[PDB]
Amino acid sequence: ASGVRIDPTQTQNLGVKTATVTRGPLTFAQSFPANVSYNEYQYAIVQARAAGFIDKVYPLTVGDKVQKGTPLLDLTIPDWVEAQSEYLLLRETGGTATQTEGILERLRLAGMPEADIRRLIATQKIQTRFTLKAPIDGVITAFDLRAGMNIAKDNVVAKIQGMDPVWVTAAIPESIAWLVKDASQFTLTVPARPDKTLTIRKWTLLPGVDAATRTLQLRLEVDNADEALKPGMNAWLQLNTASEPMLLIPSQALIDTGSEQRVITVDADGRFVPKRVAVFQASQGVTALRSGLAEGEKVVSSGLFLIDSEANISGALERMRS
Amino acid sequence: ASGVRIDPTQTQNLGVKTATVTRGPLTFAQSFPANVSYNEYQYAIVQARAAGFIDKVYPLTVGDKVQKGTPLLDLTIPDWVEAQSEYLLLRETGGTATQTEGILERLRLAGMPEADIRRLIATQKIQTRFTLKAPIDGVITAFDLRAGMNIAKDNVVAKIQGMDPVWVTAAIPESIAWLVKDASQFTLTVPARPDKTLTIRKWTLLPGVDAATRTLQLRLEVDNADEALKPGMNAWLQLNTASEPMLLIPSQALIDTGSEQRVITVDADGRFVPKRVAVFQASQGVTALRSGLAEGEKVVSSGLFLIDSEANISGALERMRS
Amino acid sequence: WIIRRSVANRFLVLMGALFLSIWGTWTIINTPVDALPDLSDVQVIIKTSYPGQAPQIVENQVTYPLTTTMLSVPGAKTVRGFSQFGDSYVYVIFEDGTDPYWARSRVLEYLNQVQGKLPAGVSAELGPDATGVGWIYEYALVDRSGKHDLADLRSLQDWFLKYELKTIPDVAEVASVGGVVKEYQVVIDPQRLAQYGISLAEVKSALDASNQEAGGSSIELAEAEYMVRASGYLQTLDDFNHIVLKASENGVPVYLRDVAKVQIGPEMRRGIAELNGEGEVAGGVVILRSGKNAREVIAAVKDKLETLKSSLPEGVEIVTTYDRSQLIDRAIDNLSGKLLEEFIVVAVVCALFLWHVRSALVAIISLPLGLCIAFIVMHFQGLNANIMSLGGIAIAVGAMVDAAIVMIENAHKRLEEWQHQHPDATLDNKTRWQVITDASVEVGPALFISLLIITLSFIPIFTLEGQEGRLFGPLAFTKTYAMAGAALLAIVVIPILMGYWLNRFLIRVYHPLLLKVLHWPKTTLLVAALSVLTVLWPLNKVGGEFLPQINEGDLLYMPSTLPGISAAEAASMLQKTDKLIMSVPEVARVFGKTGKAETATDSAPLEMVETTIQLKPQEQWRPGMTMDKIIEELDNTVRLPGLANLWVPPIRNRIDMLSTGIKSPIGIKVSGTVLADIDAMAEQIEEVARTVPGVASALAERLEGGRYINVEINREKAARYGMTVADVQLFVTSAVGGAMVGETVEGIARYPINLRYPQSWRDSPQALRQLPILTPMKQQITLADVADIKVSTGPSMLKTENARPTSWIYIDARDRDMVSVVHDLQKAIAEKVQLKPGTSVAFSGQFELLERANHKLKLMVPMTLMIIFVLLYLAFRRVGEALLIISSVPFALVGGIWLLWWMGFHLSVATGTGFIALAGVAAEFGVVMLMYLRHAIEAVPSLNNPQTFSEQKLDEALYHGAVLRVRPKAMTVAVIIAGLLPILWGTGAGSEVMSRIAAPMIGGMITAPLLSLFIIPAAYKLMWLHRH
Ligand SMILES: [Cu+2]
Ligand SMILES: [Cu+2]
Repeated sequence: ASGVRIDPTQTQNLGVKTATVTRGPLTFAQSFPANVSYNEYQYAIVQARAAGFIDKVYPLTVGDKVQKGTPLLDLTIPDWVEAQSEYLLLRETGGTATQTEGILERLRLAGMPEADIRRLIATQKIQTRFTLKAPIDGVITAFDLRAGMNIAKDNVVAKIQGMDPVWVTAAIPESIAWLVKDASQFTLTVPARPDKTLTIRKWTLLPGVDAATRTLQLRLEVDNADEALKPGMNAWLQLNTASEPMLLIPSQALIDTGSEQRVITVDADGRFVPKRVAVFQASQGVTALRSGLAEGEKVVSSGLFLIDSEANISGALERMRS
Repeated sequence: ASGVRIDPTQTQNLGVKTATVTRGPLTFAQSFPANVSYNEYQYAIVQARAAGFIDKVYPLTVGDKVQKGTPLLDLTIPDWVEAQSEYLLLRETGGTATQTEGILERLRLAGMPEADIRRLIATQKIQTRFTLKAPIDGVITAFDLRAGMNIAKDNVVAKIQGMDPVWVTAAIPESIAWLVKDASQFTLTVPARPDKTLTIRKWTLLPGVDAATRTLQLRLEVDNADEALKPGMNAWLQLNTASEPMLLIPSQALIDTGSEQRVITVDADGRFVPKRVAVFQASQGVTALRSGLAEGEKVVSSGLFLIDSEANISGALERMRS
Repeated sequence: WIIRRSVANRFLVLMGALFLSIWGTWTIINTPVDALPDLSDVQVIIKTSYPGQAPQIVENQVTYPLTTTMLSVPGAKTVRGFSQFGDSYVYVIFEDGTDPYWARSRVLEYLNQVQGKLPAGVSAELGPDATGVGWIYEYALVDRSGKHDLADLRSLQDWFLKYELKTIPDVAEVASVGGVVKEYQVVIDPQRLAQYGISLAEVKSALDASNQEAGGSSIELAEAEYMVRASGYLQTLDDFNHIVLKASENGVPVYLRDVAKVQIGPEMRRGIAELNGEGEVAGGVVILRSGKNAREVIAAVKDKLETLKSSLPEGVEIVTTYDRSQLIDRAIDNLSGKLLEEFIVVAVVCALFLWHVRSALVAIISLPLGLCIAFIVMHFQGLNANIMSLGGIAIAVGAMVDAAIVMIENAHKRLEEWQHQHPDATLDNKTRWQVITDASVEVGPALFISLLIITLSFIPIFTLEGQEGRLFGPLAFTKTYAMAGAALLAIVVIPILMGYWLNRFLIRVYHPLLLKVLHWPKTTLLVAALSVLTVLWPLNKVGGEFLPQINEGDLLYMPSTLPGISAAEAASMLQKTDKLIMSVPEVARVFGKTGKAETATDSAPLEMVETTIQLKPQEQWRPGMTMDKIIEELDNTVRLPGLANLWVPPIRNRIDMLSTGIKSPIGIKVSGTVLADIDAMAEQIEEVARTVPGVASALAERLEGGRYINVEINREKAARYGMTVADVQLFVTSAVGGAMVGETVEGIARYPINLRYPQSWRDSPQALRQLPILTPMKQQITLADVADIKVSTGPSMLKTENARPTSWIYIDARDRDMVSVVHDLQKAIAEKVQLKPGTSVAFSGQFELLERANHKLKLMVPMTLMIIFVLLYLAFRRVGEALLIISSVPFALVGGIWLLWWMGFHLSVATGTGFIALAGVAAEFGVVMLMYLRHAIEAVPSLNNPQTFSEQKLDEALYHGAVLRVRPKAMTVAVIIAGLLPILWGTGAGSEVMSRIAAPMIGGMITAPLLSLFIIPAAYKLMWLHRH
């Protein structure tokens, strides 16, 4: 028989770090893994406008960089022989302006380039030996045709991808999306050339996130006159920016079990009392919160109060009340 | 007299919190991973309705996004010349209005786009320059047709697929399927942008249980009218599933010893009496019982162990079993 | 005999005496001061941490074969067995005469063998060179400033204090108790594992190699050594966040940050520690080695703490929780007081009968030098001793007088008889020199040998084994020092001092009484036999006890509960009961700690919690509250359901726990060959151990009540997904569980780095059923798909004494006597508890120590006689007288009992030694009887008589023997009795046991003299009537 009572709810009065919640920004500092490649808007695949046979192939090959108008190969297109003859004859015996303008345009449709047409009108000699020239200056990345061989309409005579304004794509992790959505300035830097560190201010963020790594893409239309920064170099895209000022507390003060997450706060006096809270995203050791606490309140700085070995987070917390 | 009593001023020093019996549904809760696949109901693949070659290829490539009616290629189709050349021949020379529709339909059947054909009726001159618009509003893929090329009937100009009512398929292990009943309800989360609250339009449990990964398929069409959920991004779906109504006490109060499974009923006066019970299922934080306790009875949920210890030692746990 | 020479040499004894003084005054200053006899048996321990699998197999292979491999190697008293889930503790305890360190070395050979068997990363760690009794000075680190917390204090104590202390010589190991281990946790979201397609094992195998420094050879530049290093050790958080898991040609890598969040949390806590029923703190505890000095180390600690009471960071504060100094010094400041009260009382007794001040000084001097001649050899002894030595000289100093006084009294009378003839005018040197020396030669061999008799008749006690052996042994060799030292000193002192410088009504009452005893003497001898039957009745119903429950400045609390309680709960009930203890207004602090601390010594189940409870100064308690009285306001206050309560002295507690286990005063064992059988036959022993009004509380421990959540893995279901058992188990150890993988070596310190899913996927069995697992073939099934998991109940903590299962039952009873409570139990235990085929009901604990003690005393009384009986044929020669003294003795003991009953004591072992003592002095006082009876007769009056028979001459010589005794008798029976009275009362720090021994002496030493005043004298005549 003993009426002496006591308080069951566990108490702490020697070893408590009180941290105060603050309306502040999230400080990010991340350099991203990026690399360069040919400007895909400068993409040219030259193939024969019609069937034929190849006479000579010019001293080019994959890897070599060509300049526009560069002789690629000399081929024989026999397809338009009969078609040009109709023209040549119509010129030899009158032929009306409409008659010629016709045959000569049905010839453009037949395939023969307006250029090879002109060199026909002039020479008057039918055109059988044509020559392919590189449409744009860039790096040859394909060459399906070599001498002593025939040619068809699908054979790729040469793929030539430019790089005057060299491209570069970086890989930012899915998680950061909400921040990079609106970004100010990325500071690009490639190992190859440390002297060419361009302050990047404009870019585009592709809508796809390479599922293989879960990183969203973004390119940079950067200049390349000296063509010194070549396609195939591991580049780095640095970053550092604040956020939409949102109330935040030290991550260490967040008791985060799977699903429901919580934090424990000290009232006006000293007693403990937990509060269910939604988390936004962490950064540099501090977590941002969506709702659950008002700025100013005092949260306990450590979730080091629940014994490990699977001591019920749910359970141990309910002991701190009633 | 079954059960056993304890000095209140001891159970008052122990805390001994109590929870009452309820009958109703147990709310199953689980989460699953999910990709943000493109919406495959918006699948478009452009192909030239006739042969020819390319004149111009606008600045696009696999990765970029394109809107409704974007300029893609500028090709010259030569198959439809005679059609027009013979058409205008009759249009300018009176020509039967019944005959005019004949040849004009002979074009549709040939393939000529019903719009490019209208460009013909508006101005009576042959058509040779065709601009391929982007059939819908979406993202590009496998864009494998470039400048200096000859386009064919199967050369896929551009495979543009959409990402509005964007899809999100979630994976579910085979031996869990039952956690998915029509009467369910889901709420997805996306770490990429935890700032946006996603709304689900329609969900359907695909009848095809993926073979590669022994999982069920659960497609989810969700509003993305601001392009925030990038296809490929990760997504955590959490489902809730009601259950055939049982009796439910907090799991924090059911004591299982493998052999039997018991709880500790409390009396009007307060005679703690153990009571054998048959468990049915548990999750989320509470557990159900196919039978055992009468709805309304009071159950101990806090400091239960020491109570059962006293109850075991009090042999009340032995008299019950008999 | 060899006394004539003692007188001859004067300057040597004088010089020697001063030599003894300077030495003695420098030995009481050159000696180690201890608190109590260390009953610590030579104990060897072997802590093994077989991963964290299960008790059963821990007992079958990492334990059992270890317990028996050591039984071979000799010395062991008993092989113990602790098989705790996660930790395997094995004991071999050596006893009695065994070299403490030889034990270790001889054990060590087996050790290396088992080390190879253990899994990787685990060692058998040899036990602290000390014992549980190393329990010396404990302290808790508190910070009500918030500047720091437990995690900060634990790291503050394991990397500072524990180190600034371990170097203190003789300290053995310093253990850390209660706290939070900074543990780098990595919470893997099973979902991101499936999304990034990374196997759990891939994460670990990646993590494993992501932390380590690599060195490089000395490259030569500028003709000087250049040593190349390689950044590796994890330090920043990102270093964890940037563990490489995979990467494609693209250059885009997959780190760890995107597979899991890495939070810093607490490590699986071993045992909790709490303070003042409000809050929990970091704790430290020093552990004195072997039987080194307890005081020396303690004090050596204090100033070292003061050296740090400034080097400590703002906010922290070292609040002591338990210190033996507050007891040892409380037990010494009491014994010093007794030795003083003795001296002065002996100085006021000598001045009562003896008139001169000069003559009273001889009784004095015999004491200080008596001490000097004691301390001298005390410091030479090899076994060390302890406090007991002080109580011994308290009984030795008394004997000093009997050897001092009888001889000095023989001087006052030998001078008187020389004055009846000589004038009182000239006290020349020649006349004042023969009278003195004459008195010394008479009593010389007469009493000198007598002491050799009393000492030897007390010798056997030295033969006591182990604990009680080196316990009462001290008090045994101490008596010899002063006493037997006086037989060489006090004899040569009195004469030197005597030669360098209400008393009528006292001898009245006595003489007229002898008229009746010499009348029909045979019957007077017969009435003496009457007394024995009146002493037999008082015997019974006083039970007894191994030893008085010596109450100390604190007390240990032991609450035992049913099998397996969750650490969360078993740390709440603790922090609860603490709040309760503080309710009483006499308790100072309350350092409550459940479960083991960081020491191979304390092996405590979370089930129970040993809390240190320091109570306020006795000069501050409530008006009417004593130790036994306060305990009640505790056992009836601190009350929780299912918690059986028990209270015990902390020191006595530890020792019993180390020596035989138990340490609930009463212990009941039960050997088992069937797990279910043992606990069964042991369980009922608890429900009948309460049915006794003498018992307060009791708790019977079950051997198998632990609850399991089995995961019976299915081989066939596994291959289905292409997983070997090993593969799936990975998800049980560091996915559902959370075993370590590595450590962040932070300079001086190191912390663990565990790995597992968040808690959600491991809430309940159902959670483990839906536990999401990622196959090696990138399939994503659930743990239920490769195994069924059911909950069951089995072994919780396998215990194997003698490598053979045996359990004990704890019992509290401090409201009765420790004999009637252990007897009644033994009576009932076999009245309604029928025995199963396999069981060994062994009453252990404080009663097992009782059996041994009483066997030594019963084997001491017969062989007391042989030394006693033979030494009667040496000094007296007479054969009949020997049968008179050996039959004289029983009466002295007869009285000793009656005093114990009245005052209110019990039959203890401390009392028994005193009882042996009573005979020894009563055997000497019976000798100074036979002497005056064999001297007076042959001196002058009788010789003319014995030729025939007569009644007058016999009447006169007996009236003379009565006078020649009164003075020596009175003095003797005065000093000793007056000296026994102080300790008699019983109150004082530790005095509870020092009085238990002395009390028996008084009563028996009061009936002995009176019975030697009438009986022994009027008993010689009969034997004379036989030599005719
Ligand atoms: Cu200790
Ligand atoms: Cu204990």
